[PDB]
Amino acid sequence: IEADHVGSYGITVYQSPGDIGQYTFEFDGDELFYVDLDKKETVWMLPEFAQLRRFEPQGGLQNIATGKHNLEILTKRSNSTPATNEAPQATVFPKSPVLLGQPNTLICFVDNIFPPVINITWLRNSKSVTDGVYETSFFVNRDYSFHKLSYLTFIPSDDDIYDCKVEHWGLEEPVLKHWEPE
Amino acid sequence: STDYGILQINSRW
Amino acid sequence: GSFVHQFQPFCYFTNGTQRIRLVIRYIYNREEYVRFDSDVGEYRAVTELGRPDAEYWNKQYLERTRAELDTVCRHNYEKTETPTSLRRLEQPSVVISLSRTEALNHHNTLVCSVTDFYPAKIKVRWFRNGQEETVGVSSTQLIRNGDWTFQVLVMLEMTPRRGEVYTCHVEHPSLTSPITVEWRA
Ligand SMILES: *[C@@H]1O[C@H](CO)[C@@H](O)[C@H](O)[C@H]1NC(C)=O
Ligand SMILES: *[C@@H]1O[C@H](CO)[C@@H](O)[C@H](O)[C@H]1NC(C)=O
Ligand SMILES: *[C@@H]1O[C@H](CO)[C@@H](O)[C@H](O)[C@H]1NC(C)=O
Repeated sequence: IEADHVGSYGITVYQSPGDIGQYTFEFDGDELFYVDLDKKETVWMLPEFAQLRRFEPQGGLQNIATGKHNLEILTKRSNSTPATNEAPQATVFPKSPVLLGQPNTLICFVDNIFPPVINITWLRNSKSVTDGVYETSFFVNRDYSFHKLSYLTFIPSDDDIYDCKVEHWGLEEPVLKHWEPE
Repeated sequence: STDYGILQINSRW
Repeated sequence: GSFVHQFQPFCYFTNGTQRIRLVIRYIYNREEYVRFDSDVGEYRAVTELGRPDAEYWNKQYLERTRAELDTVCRHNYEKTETPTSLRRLEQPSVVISLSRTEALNHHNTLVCSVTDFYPAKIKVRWFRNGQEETVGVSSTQLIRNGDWTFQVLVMLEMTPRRGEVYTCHVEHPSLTSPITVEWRA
């Protein structure tokens, strides 16, 4: 299916057990927003967009409630066939060209995620990082698995080396994707 | 302006 | 272990709102069971799991769904994507760097890093002394950073000789005039 643009207004994913749900809007492959089911708010990736357009979160909640409902019905229909765990594959790359001393952002792109539950964290010199980390929601893939990206702000230097740690049910042990400047 | 989401339909029990 | 249900709507636009197609997928774990495709005109069962749904929905929700092509797809595009997504313009940063440490007359590769741009449409060309390079140019795929900007790396296989001028030439909608960056040996 070719086209100039593609808007996915209301991707709704629900998972059990755990009552895990996600509601997002994507435009041309990018995340417009996700609705925080707990806080009940529309969280826009580009905050400025929330000034020119708006979405009532209730629509998000409602669609999720229905997702939940159709999950029971479909689980029963398949005679409780569980989701197969896939092995997520991560790739680390810098946002901007690497320059000693110039602020940058390391991006961890994790693909083939399924089910949509995962932990993506950063290690700097083999130690966990907390600050300067941000993450996207799960993006849909043509094969119905998901992809997600994690972000780490950093300054390229001689002593610092990094790792993107991916922990998932389809992985026997957390995987580390190593990255160091040149 | 306001965004509208595509509606998901509830299956029958 | 667990069970997943996915509901994925898609509004495919061509020539703006001249042609809008609406595809709605209902999926259990990773199996799409029932799908509405406006090109088809009604819901359809992709697998056995969808029959209990297709049948009923075509009676009670057919017209309501079809109307979303206007109430949702077209409405969003004209009233919300228009002043935001479609108006977003981010200029590309362009910088050249050499792969291997310099040494005249020895083969090397120039790397043109074109980054932080939006939308995706872009043209990146390599010139050596005013002539456009073609065969020795290689490129990565368009990289989606996931933060509403893209990046792409275009390489040129070359041999730095004195007096030569290598130019990375970038054309993009956010630019009135091309951005060019030179590298001299
Ligand atoms: C589910 O179980 C029923 C009852 O035994 C069986 O007749 C049916 O064929 C099964 N269907 C699926 C999709 O597993
Ligand atoms: C993710 O992190 C939490 C907290 O450390 C842990 O309990 C959970 O098992 C981890 N793994 C997954 C796949 O969520
Ligand atoms: C889209 O634009 C024109 C004018 O609206 C339309 O008639 C034609 O089918 C399309 N042309 C191109 C070049 O896409």
